[PDB]
Amino acid sequence: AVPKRRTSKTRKNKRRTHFKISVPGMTECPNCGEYKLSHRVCKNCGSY
Amino acid sequence: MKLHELKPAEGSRKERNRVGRGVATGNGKTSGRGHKGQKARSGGGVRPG
Amino acid sequence: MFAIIETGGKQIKVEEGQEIFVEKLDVNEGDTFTFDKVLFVGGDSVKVGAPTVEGATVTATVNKQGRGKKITVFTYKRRKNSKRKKGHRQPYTKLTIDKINA
Amino acid sequence: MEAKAVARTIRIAPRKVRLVLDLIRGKNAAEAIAILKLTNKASSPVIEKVLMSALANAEHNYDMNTDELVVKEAYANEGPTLKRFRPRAQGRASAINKRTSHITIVVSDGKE
Amino acid sequence: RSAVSGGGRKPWKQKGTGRARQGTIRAPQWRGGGIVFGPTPRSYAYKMPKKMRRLALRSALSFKAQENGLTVVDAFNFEAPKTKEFKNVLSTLEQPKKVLVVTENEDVNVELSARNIPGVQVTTAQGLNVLDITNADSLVITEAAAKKVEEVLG
Amino acid sequence: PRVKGGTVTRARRKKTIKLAKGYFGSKHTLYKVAKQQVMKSGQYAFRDRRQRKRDFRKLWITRINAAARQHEMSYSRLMNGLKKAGIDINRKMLSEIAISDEKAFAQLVTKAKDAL
Amino acid sequence: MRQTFMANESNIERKWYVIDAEGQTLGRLSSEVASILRGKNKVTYTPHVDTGDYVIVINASKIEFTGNKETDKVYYRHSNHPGGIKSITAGELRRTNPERLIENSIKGMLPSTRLGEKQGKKLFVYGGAEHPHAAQQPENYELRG
RNA sequence: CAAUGGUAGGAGAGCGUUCUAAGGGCGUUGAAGCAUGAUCGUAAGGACAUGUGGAGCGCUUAGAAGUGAGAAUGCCGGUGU
RNA sequence: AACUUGGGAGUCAGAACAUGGGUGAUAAGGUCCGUGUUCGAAAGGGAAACAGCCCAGACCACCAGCUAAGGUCCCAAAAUA
RNA sequence: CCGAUAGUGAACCAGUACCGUGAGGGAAAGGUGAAAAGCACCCCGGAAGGGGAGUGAAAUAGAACCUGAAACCGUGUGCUUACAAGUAGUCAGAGCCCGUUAAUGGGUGAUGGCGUGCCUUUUGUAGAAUGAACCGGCGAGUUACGAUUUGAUGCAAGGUUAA
Ligand SMILES: [Mg+2]
Ligand SMILES: [Mg+2]
Ligand SMILES: [Mg+2]
Ligand SMILES: [Mg+2]
Repeated sequence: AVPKRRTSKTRKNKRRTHFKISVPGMTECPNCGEYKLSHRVCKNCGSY
Repeated sequence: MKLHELKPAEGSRKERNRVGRGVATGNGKTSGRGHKGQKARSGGGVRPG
Repeated sequence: MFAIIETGGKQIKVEEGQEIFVEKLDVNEGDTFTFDKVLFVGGDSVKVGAPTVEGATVTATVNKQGRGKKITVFTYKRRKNSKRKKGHRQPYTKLTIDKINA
Repeated sequence: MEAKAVARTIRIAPRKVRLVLDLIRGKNAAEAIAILKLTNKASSPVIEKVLMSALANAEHNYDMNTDELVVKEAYANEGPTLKRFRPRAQGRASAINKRTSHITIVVSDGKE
Repeated sequence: RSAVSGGGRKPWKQKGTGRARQGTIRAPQWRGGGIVFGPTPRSYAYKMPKKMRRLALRSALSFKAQENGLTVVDAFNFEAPKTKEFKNVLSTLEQPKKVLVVTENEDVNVELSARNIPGVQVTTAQGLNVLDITNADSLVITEAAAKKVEEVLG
Repeated sequence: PRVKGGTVTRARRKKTIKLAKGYFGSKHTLYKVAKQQVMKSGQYAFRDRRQRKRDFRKLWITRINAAARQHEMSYSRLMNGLKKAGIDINRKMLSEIAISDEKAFAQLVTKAKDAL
Repeated sequence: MRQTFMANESNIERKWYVIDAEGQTLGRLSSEVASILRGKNKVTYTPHVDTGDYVIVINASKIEFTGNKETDKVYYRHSNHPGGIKSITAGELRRTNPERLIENSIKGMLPSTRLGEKQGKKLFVYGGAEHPHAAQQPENYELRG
């Protein structure tokens, strides 16, 4: 139950290929033109 | 003879044998003492006689 | 058209106008070296010499007598504390052919 | 041409800051700001401020107006780590490396 | 390993810990530990047979006479110490930058005069030594010192 | 006088790291493994400088054997025939004659077929 | 490193050859076909590039066998499962799926290198006089053995 | 003309590091270090050019040694997985 | 080549094959002797791979040539002699 | 004789942090510049930071401050790679980029041939025997006195001094 050997830099960088953050679901707000998250209330204006 | 060109008498001096410095010297690992036994230990050997 | 010559310990196929590399010779820069050991003159007129084709010589200008690139011989035997590093550089000659005979 | 802005010894481990910077690499200034302000991660407020400084730097020092700016390149690399310990079981102590980050952002007009 | 401060306690037990067995924090492999076989206070001087010491002074002096670097002057007669004057004596005698001046017995004024000329050492006829004759490219011996050096060394 | 081993280890290790230029992964940045791989490389090179001589020899054999059967005659008989005729041309050269000058190869094959 | 020609893909010309398997023993045809598609008959042979020709075998059901390996000469093959051994005799292949018989006898005569696979893919074995490759204009080849 | 695989091991010749004596030199018009390079010798290794660097350091001969590290579950310090 | 004298050693765990014997069970990759060889301290070719078997001792090149043991339909150089 | 892993344990408020009930044990830590000239103002920021301007020969000399290597972590990209069985090299070689300490040149490498790390210990180890995570530094036949032998050097029926 211990690592029998090192994980080389190649293996490391390989495993984390799919480890990333997604760009937010952002759309432009119709009253102010600033971006907002879709289905959420704009925090700059306060609309829909 | 000048002090900056001096030479020692031919064959009068010889560089001593440093032991335990690399394999290429021929006395590298065991320092010429074989592998094991008293001879291979520090302060080893046996009393004469 | 193409001649085959025997120099040093090997054979080379040659047509006038080419640069070649052979073992070291004893001639100097810019000189002319003529080979007398020709074994086959081919192309439009073929002459197959039994051992050698009698008469056909091959003359070439000499240039750039030099030393090959340094191959570094290294060998070791594991666990036996034994190794050897030597360096080597074969000498050679650059010859340019300028004429052929038949 | 290029405006610079750097934040040093930020108290966030560099593996964690780089996850957010892998989004604003090569995007426009407005879109980049909208990403940061809406990405719900810890490093995001601290980067939105390094970007802000660069952009201000651009306007105040080069007359490089912000409507045409793009994060030319933006990265983060390690900083002076702070070493601490956690009292674990059976008298043994394990180490905790509180890391840091040297955040860099450069925005360009794409021009010369 | 005996003269480094402290270091008397076995740093940890011999078996059980997973560490290498150690016996003192002042062993040679340890940072801050005892030195194995380094320098010790000693002298470096040796001796040679007496006759060989004499053939070496003569050989240096004979070498000097071969290279034409032996100027016998009659006397020196300096009455007060003045360095400009000894420098003059040497330049009018055309002596190289490095010269060894030999007086008969101690000549106080000749000595006080050549102490500062850079490249000149003053020696009595009995205090002649090989390292000094061999560095010097030229010699300047008083006739009385020259007869004394012939008597002593042969 | 003490002497500290600075600036002697650096160069020696660097001129092996540099000499391992282009090896996979960690074999081109660490001395302790770069040295082993360079040793092994030298050993392999020393063997291959011999192996090459025979690999190319059998390459010429295969080419000559292919060329001979276009004339309904096998390599063994071909070489035996040239030995009988007195012809001394290397396998290297015969391989090149076969590639370049078909007429000439045919002609010397006949001179060897007739040396039966 | 003086003057040995090396073939490269700018100068390799591969031709097509229909070999008929009627009345030919398996090994003595498969070995020759393997030599063909390996390219060992090209005077311009080169070990590290795929010189060599295409081969279409066409009858592939008129193969004859020496001795009585009609019932013997069972081929084995495993599915990497426990107890997953499956075997089949040569006659059953010769009547059912005879194309695989020859396509497996020849590929066993080539190396297992990548060149080996790309060379074995140059083989098209069909079990009946007609071949669907008339567009590649295949010249007939006669077995030298 | 002959010889040249080699371990315990014997013999010989050498390459390098610090310091000292002397001689002769180089250095803010840029020393030592550091980095790069496709250079030289049979090897230990030696130069050259270009960058960083901001003061010491080479060469010849000879002397002395805290003189050469890859392994000791080595010690200290950094950084990994 | 050999011997004599002197300076310096390492070695006192051997191994397998072939052959003559003991021991065991005309057992063992057993054990103890004798006599070669090899490995140890030996790379190279053959024996699929395989310290001890067969052939043969590597000073360093070469994209030259001849052979030993083993081989010549394909993998794989050579006889579908 | 040593130059900051050395030399005192201690170049620096060191027998001090610290540890132990106590005897006791016992560290780690020097270097901006010539001069503090130690960055007036402006800009983003709550601040830490930064970016200009200015000081200075130099500010990747800005106070954690001389030089600043390697492990290690990133950001670009020239060449490669998604049918392959790999002690990771060598040897043979196309294609594609580049151009030097100009020499029969540098980078990458489709595809073929050969090829089970190193040390220790052993009759024998790829060994699943042992040892090392990786980089760096430190880390082991020396000195005193006496004997013996060899080389060298005096001078020789004599040679040599010790305190
Ligand atoms: Mg507790
Ligand atoms: Mg192991
Ligand atoms: Mg394993
Ligand atoms: Mg371990």
